[PDB]
Amino acid sequence: NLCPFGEVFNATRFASVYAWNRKRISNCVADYSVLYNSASFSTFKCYGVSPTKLNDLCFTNVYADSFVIRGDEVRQIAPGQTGKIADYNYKLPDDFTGCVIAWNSNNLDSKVGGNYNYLYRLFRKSNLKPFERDISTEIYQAFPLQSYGFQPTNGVGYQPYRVVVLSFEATVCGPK
Amino acid sequence: IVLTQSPSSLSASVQDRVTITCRASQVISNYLAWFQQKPGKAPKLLIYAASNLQSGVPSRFRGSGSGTDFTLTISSLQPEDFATYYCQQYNIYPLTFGGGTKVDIKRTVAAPSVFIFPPSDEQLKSGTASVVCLLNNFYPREAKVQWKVDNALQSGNSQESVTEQDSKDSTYSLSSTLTLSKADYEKHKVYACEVTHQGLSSPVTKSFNRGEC
Amino acid sequence: QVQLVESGGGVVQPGRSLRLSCASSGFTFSTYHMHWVRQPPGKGLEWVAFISYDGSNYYYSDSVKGRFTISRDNSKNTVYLQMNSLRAEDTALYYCARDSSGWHWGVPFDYWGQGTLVTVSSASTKGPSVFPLAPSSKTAALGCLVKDYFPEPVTVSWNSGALTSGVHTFPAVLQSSGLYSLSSVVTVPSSSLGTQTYICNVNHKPSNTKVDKRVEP
Ligand SMILES: *[C@@H]1O[C@H](CO)[C@@H](O)[C@H](O)[C@H]1NC(C)=O
Repeated sequence: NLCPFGEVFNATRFASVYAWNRKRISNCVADYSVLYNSASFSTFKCYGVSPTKLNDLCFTNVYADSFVIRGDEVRQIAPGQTGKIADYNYKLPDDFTGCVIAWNSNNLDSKVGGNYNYLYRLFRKSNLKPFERDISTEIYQAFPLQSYGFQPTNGVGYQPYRVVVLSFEATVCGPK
Repeated sequence: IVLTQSPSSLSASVQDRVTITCRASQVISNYLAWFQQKPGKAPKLLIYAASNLQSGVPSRFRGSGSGTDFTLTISSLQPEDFATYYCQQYNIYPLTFGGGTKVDIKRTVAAPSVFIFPPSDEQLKSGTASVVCLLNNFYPREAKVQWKVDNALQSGNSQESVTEQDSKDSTYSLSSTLTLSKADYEKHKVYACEVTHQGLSSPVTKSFNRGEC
Repeated sequence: QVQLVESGGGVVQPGRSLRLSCASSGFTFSTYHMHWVRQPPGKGLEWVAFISYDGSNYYYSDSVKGRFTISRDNSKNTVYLQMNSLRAEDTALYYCARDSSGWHWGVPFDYWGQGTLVTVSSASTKGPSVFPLAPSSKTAALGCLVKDYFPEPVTVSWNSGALTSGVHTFPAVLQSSGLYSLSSVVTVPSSSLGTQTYICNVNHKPSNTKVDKRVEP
């Protein structure tokens, strides 16, 4: 049976980065070549795996996380990196294995008056563990979610980017 | 975002390498596109994301650049490549186009032949006077036409138009039209247009006395 | 196959309103953003407006914001441009173009319709006056001045199409009256000015006018 990657990459809606969407990808055949055959990604960085040779591998499970961040914040979506999103919204493990994939989505995720639907966590008692997810709405002590307010006129690093993270972990294989 | 596209025009020959520059007034990452347009036809996408060739576009079209400064290169110009090219930044609203680059055919320098036409009696009976100065079959396109009425240089009362490059001898032709009321035309005697063109060693004057025949 | 067809253009007085349509076929219209860009006569490309695939996101150029409104009907595969408070500077061929930029697979402005011409003008339809540019008293040149007509275009031939070589019919110029004027010229051998008669034939379809003017020494 076939892996439903189309629902991940072509999904109308993406979640805020604090409520980052995870879907388990298991017991199926996937063709990632359809991804490489795309020259429109702004970031396609694999850790521990070469992208062009990835059909040739098999794995136990595949998990695909997805969310929307600012363009200059895609930097924190990397092994062991830190900052405001990698500390409080979405952290990768220092031993991450897989690929981070992002593209500009200004035409989908900005509004004229500012889009306040996309949210991020500003500050929490501690940094998150790898793959930890925090949807708490507890007021922080010196409401912890603020709005990106994506506008179409925003400069490059201010604009919204959609990110899909492929964590590689048998049940899922390539061409069969 | 202002796009400064250079040069605004150029002459080239088949098999030449053509380079067109686009500089943005602020950084736009790689979100630049290049278009080609032929007369009477709609624009056609050549390159998006600064360097990705659109499917069906020949490989001699290359785009480069990120940030502020971008380049379109045609590595070996072909006869179907003579046209106008535009750059565009498509991600930062309001959307913006460069000023265009018209690529015409190089040929050898040719001076214009110059002709002046007084107004017809038929037009004068109607109440207007159009004086025409014709520059015929010259190259390159740059030319200057100045009107002098009784030796006074005229401003603001004339209009020019130019043909497209001739398909057989690759020249241009130009008309400059001085338009006056009948009353004003009768105020003066001598009508002259002076033509300056790099194919002419000195400017050429054609003139006539009003009412001469 | 992929098609974009604009419609609605015409001649309208300044201050009036006009609605343009762009009908798509041959692709999934519902997931493509749509843009209008215009091209004034003899000038370059100018972006006008954008509407996202849903119709939820949308933007305008500074030159039309507040006067134009963009909308779409995905059930009918069409995008619209409502143009209010028109002005002479809005005269342009108005193109429609699709855009899938923002999807991971997306390409910006990859297909354009052929455009619909919008002319904002106070002038009324009027056929041309035609005057001779007589060949000079002393290769000769002659021609016809084709003055004060509206709207574009006019057609000019010489001796009912028998004379083609050495003819130049110039682009019309728009005069401050709002009418157009152009010349058509021919170069010919001087020796032929007695033997050979020369007549320019001017056709102006919008006013159903045709004029023949013989051009004499
Ligand atoms: C999303 O849709 C496009 C166009 O149909 C397709 O090329 C792409 O492969 C789709 N995404 C995935 C990952 O299936």
